[PDB]
Amino acid sequence: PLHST
Amino acid sequence: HLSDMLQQLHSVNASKPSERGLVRQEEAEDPACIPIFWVSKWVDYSDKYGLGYQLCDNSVGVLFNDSTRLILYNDGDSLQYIERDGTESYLTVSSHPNSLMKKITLLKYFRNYMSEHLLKAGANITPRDELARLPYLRTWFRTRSAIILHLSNGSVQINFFQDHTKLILCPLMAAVTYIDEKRDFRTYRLSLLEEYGCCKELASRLRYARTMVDKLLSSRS
Repeated sequence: PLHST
Repeated sequence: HLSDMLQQLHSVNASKPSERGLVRQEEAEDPACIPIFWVSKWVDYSDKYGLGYQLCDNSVGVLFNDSTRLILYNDGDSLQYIERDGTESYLTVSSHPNSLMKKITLLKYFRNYMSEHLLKAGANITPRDELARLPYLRTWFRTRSAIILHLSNGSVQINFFQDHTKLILCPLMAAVTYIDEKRDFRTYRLSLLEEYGCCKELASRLRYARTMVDKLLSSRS
């Protein structure tokens, strides 16, 4: 993933 | 204090906390060790600009690809800039040298995205003076399974992608906070995990954490 949840 | 963290992890892992008798993990909780800061949100735009993040106090930061850093305090205007050579300067979004225009613009985009789109990790927890010096992101890296975030106050946070569990390790408190799949946030003193044991899930993550701290230690620049 390229960002958090 | 990474060396201290490595020692603390060697010690807890050597005690085989999940592999002995009755596990009494609840007796290892220490609420006085709850962290002051952790990373609540992050955006990896490193193929162009850098890694943006929000801390649990709603401050934000960026570690740019040129190894400079911008920190926006939670008042929404006060800024700290850290140059490559380590020089720290203070300014605001409203009043800054023209040379910082591009980086401030980037920070605003990161800040706005995180505010609009991402879930705040540890959102139910009140942490442990909002202009006191914030920690910044010293370094970070990703593996297939996790993102590893090393803060300038010595804390190391590891977020596991697949199951959303997280560790926040603090070498000054010698403590670890585990955020599980249900988003339960619990802080343990590492030496009490040695004393009382823990479940295999936390034990396995602490073994992984030791390997990540060795990676931080063997790659510091």
